[PDB]
Amino acid sequence: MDDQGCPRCKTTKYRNPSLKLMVNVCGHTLCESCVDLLFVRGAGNCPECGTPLRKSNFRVQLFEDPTVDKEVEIRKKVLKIYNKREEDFPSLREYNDFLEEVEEIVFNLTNNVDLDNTKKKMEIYQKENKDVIQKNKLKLTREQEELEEALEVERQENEQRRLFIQKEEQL
Amino acid sequence: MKLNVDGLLVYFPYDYIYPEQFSYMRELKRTLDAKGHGVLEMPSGTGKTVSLLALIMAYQRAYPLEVTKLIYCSRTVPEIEKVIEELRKLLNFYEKQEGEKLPFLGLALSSRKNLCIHPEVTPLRFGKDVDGKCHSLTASYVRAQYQHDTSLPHCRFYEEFDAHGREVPLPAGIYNLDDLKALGRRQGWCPYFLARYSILHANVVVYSYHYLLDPKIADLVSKELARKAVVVFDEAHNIDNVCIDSMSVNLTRRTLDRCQGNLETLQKTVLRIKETDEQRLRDEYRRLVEGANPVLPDEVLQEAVPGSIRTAEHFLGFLRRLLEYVKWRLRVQHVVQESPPAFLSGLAQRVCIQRKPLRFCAERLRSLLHTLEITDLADFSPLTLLANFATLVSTYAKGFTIIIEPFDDRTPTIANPILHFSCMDASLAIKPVFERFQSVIITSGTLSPLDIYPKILDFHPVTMATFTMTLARVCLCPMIIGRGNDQVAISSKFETREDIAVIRNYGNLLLEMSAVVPDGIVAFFTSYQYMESTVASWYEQGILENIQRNKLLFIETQDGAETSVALEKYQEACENGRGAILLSVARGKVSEGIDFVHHYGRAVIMFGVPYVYTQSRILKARLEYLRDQFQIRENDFLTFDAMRHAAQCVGRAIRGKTDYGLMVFADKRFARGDKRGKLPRWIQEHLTDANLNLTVDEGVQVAKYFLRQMAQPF
Ligand code: SF4
Ligand SMILES: [Zn+2]
Ligand SMILES: [Zn+2]
Repeated sequence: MDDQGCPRCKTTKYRNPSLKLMVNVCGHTLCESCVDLLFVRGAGNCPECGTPLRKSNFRVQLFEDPTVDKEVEIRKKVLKIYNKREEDFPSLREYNDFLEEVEEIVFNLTNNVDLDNTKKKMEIYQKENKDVIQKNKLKLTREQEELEEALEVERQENEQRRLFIQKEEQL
Repeated sequence: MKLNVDGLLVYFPYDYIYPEQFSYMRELKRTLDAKGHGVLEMPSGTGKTVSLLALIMAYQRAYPLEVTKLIYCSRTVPEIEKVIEELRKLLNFYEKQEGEKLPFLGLALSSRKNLCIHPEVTPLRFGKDVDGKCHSLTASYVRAQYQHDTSLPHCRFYEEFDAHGREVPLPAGIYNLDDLKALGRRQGWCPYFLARYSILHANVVVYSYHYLLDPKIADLVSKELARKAVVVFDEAHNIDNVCIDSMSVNLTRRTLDRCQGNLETLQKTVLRIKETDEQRLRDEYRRLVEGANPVLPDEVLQEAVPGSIRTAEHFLGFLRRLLEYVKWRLRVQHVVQESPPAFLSGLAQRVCIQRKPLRFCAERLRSLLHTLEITDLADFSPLTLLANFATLVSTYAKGFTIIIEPFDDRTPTIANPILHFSCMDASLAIKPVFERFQSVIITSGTLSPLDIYPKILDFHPVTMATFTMTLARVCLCPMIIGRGNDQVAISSKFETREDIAVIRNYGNLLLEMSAVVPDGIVAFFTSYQYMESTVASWYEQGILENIQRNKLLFIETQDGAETSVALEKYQEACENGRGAILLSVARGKVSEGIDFVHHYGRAVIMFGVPYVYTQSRILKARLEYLRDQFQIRENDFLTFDAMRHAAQCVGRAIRGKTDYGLMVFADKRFARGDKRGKLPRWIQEHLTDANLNLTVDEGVQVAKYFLRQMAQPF
């Protein structure tokens, strides 16, 4: 919302900040009033670049920095790969070496051509999915579930503490 | 004067000691013999330092192996200067008694800003600026370039110190800060680094808390060398607040914008470095793979690996992501939100920033920023603050909390929101001191009752004794006035604050007390806004003009320059027969910094019990967490915070040399048993039921009579 305005229609960005960026394969600071303008003609084409889009390639995002928008979306996609837990590797260096390669992949995708990254990702898809990728999908789902359970346990304990001290006072 | 203490024989410079001094020395010797941390209170502002220092020196002589050295800390450098003066006098006395020099060293540490000899940094007074300039001059890059001896300003003092002081340490002696500056000038060495090295072999070292509490700078000079040392904190009743401040980090919108600009400059500098010199500075990557100071204490700090951030670009992107998350989280407009662990979890989920890589953020910032050969760290200081916050949050949140304030107090609508990371318990940050050092003595004056302190700070005290000053004459005659001439309650309650009758009672009491009291009087209010309201009411009425006629009136303001000018004029007014009435705030920095002595602040007036506003959400976390853990009632802790502050701001008049003076508290709340009980023992025992709730007129009459009694000689 801190951006000066859209490259084309920098108006709404001044009147109100309600508009949120729209991510695309192009990687852009697109705005809803401008998304309508893209829908009317082209229907999934970047105005200046002209990059084709299958179905408008539009998804909501909330950060004034377009570079952060693209980086966060690319990282979201990448996290689906190389999600194996650290303890799977006993080697000290290998704990974060693969994370280094992951972030290098992210930076490569942000600016440089993604053809090599896609070919490499196909290679990692075939070799790792056989066993480890689906296993770590399961384990990360388990840890998400148990963290939501633990936060609800914390909030049950806080509600019980509030209501029991109220019943202390009234009793 | 050699005192045959029960433990041993202890020298003493002055001729006579009061029985309270005997009690202090015996209790202190008991604690040292037990070799266990403890806390004790002594009334006198001065005299306690000499007794403590003499006992510690004698104990060191008797059992040198038991205690390696003494680490005596004081609130402020102007105060610690008086301590070094006392130590110098004691050493001169002992040296005269022995007839020869002994291998004893005593020194005081202080900031490079306070003491330094470089003309370039001399004109600048801002501490971050001095730190950055000194880092630039002493940089490893500058040292290597000095080896080349190219045409460039190089700070010769550090180089000469490295050449000479490394080989030869200072034999012995006592050096004040000012005298150490002269020694550094004469020897072409650093008064700072020379003392830093002497810490390795020094019998006595004195420096303020922020040199011994904050893990960033405290640890480096408080390394494990002093495994068994007598660490002592003087007048450290406000130790919890400073220990919390050593951890709390405040993030603001302006600071975040400055961080973003600094980060842009960092990126540009990285590009320039890549195009100019790349391989030599890339060797940093190799040493990083092998594996401003960190805020993580000894055991909490970790150095396994930097993490996923292994290159300049990767680290820069990580900081960009975290800064964007903080920016948005702060921009959100809503009620105050608290989230110690939920903040970390939400950060990791929303922006994909794992806590383990986030942990080493500040350390990797230090290393990478060093690689960049920046001009100075002053420009990038906001980024380092944000990095310290980023590493701290990922380090721990069990006894912490992140508070967000989209709207600031005293402003219906302001575009400068603030994110606080205020701590809740000081035990977390003060644990290393207690654990590392065999025994710590928290010697304090005006101490609110000791029982609370073990609860707030997790330690097992050895002795719990309150020492009462005993003199042939009643130096202090405190009183509490709750009933005015109208026989109306004068409590300064929030709902009763607006009461014009109560304000009038305060004004009339001040008028009469200024009429009778001799030159020099200080009145402490509860807040700036309350003080201004009372002053305005008195101005609308004729009371204020009469007070002005009777005696000069000075007022305190938030601005330090005006505060200093007003206090400077107040001192001259006290010296002259005009007199002065200094209105100030209990929480004001002036109240804690200033010390009142004979013919200074003769009658200390306390207008209302000092209570912090019940809306500041930081205190809500700090207080409800104490209720949940350590089991302290909210009202108990609130009244403790009021009584400790009042004792701090009212205990100055009895500084030393047996200078008479009266402490009047114009609030019926102090008459309550709980307030009296929590009041320090020495004041309370002097206080009696006869004068507990004197009317305004009766208090004035008894004050006049007591001043008559104290006027005559011994
Ligand atoms: S190296 Fe020594 S003399 Fe030079 S600026 Fe730093 S403290 Fe001052
Ligand atoms: Zn637009
Ligand atoms: Zn485009």
